[PDB]
Amino acid sequence: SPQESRRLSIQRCIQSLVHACQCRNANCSLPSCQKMKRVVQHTKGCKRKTNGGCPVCKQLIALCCYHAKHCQENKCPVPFCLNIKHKLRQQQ
Amino acid sequence: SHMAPEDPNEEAVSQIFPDSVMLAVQEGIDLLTFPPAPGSPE
Ligand SMILES: [Zn+2]
Ligand SMILES: [Zn+2]
Ligand SMILES: [Zn+2]
Repeated sequence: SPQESRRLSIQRCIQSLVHACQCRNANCSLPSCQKMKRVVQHTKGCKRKTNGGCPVCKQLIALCCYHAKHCQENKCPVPFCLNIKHKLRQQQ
Repeated sequence: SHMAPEDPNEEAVSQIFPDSVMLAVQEGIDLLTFPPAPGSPE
């Protein structure tokens, strides 16, 4: 199962995604939160993003997609989650 | 206890985007690695 290491890296980083989307302090010292804050601050202000082909925003949204695929919370703290959940229903 | 020690998941974050640089501008997550459906037409 060579997919195991990649699938584990995806879900591990998604815990950091959830944390950084609910974290009560923008200055949080948690190494994973600190790293997540950069990509989070990027995608929310990027004048290009996935619409224009920006790779950074796409890497973040790929994990938001994996999360949303398995998620079901109608008010989930992740901003992209709920959008992907609604988009998935259009594919049926 | 005055600061955060470490987090086991940070090794999974760092390979995508570390504290030093925006590695996500050149990295490409192989999302296709997710589990397939329980059956298909084949
Ligand atoms: Zn935090
Ligand atoms: Zn961007
Ligand atoms: Zn969710």
